[PDB]
Amino acid sequence: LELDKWAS
Amino acid sequence: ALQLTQSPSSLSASVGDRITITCRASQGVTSALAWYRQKPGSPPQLLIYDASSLESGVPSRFSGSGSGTEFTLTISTLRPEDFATYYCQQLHFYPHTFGGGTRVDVRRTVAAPSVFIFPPSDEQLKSGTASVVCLLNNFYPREAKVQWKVDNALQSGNSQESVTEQDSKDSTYSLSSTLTLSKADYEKHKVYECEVTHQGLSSPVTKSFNRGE
Amino acid sequence: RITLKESGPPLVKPTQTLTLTCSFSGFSLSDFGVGVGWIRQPPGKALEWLAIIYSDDDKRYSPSLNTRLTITKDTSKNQVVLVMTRVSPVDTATYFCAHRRGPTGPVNAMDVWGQGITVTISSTSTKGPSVFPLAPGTAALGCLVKDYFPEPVTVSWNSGALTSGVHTFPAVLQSSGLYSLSSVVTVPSSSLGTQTYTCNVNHKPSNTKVDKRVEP
Repeated sequence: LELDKWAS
Repeated sequence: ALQLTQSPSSLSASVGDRITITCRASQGVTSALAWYRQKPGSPPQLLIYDASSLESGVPSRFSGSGSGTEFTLTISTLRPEDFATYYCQQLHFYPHTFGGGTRVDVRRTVAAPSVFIFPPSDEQLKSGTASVVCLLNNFYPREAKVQWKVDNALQSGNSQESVTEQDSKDSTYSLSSTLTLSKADYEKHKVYECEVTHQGLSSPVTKSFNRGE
Repeated sequence: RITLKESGPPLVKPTQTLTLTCSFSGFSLSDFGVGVGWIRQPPGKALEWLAIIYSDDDKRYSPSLNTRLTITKDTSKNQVVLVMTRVSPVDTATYFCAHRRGPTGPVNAMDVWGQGITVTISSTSTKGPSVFPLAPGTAALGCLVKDYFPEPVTVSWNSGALTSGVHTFPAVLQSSGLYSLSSVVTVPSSSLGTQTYTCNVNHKPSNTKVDKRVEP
């Protein structure tokens, strides 16, 4: 599942 | 993808009540979860962002907590404007998922529906089809089940229904179900029956009529 | 502050392409990290995420609709466009575009939403309704307003003189692509032989007006 643009 | 489960899906309460609803995620979404309130006919409105931060302008009665896979939204004291549908959304993974929503309505004593069945009209009958409708009037709670039977055969796939909004004065719901048949089929059967299952009915109610009688 | 408004066609034919536009003000697509998303809601259903596009132009679509969706942005117009191909009746819903703050923590939410534009997918043409009677100490009677397009229709009883006991239900979009709704009113049995009941139906879209007297 890919992480949101700001998850990092 | 990521499954967000909201519960309870439907909730009954009164002004001044304290309620807490939940949103469960199948995978951890850290704190990236938002809560919205949506009133009928209006777009969603942000209440809580990042799981626990009160959105500027939102009343202090609203609060959120949780992290990872568990989240809650609490309304310290229910107001009239809060009887609406609430949704949670996680923005940690793509796609951004919304929960199925929690429906908060006005609580009142249980009220069984008044049921009536209407045979199709002779005028409609020559247009080539027959619409027979069943009315469930002024009941509470909202959950109700209608089952159509023609000559005791359970009907499926040939009916549609719609429910009204909770009444502002008596807090009840009413439901309308329409069974649609071709005229030919209508003419080759006799008993038309509408069976209603509802909490306020100790046993399902059946309203029926015999075509041409 | 920030406001957004969806625009496009309210009616689309099955198979065709649905093009939606989100116009906004109070922010620009050149502010850092800012996003604009699209969310839809079928009648009486839950919200469904569709897609999102950002300032730097990356975008994401819902996995199930991604060979059918295309999101773009024109920054001199301050608009975002969503294109959905081969629509079908199940795509009938209200479409909302919303704003997502960029990093200044609170990027975790769609903070401002448009009012939404409701789009109906049907292959039918304007068509007035046929009005049928729904007939019989409390009694119920009504009118079945069937096969009309497009919404809406107005129903009153006794030219507005009768209001309490009335329940006009939400219309249902049938498999034929045409609408059907019922309006009922509950009245005293004893009134059935001395009081008259007439439902007044008006479907402006087709200039169709009908007054239907209902009896046992």
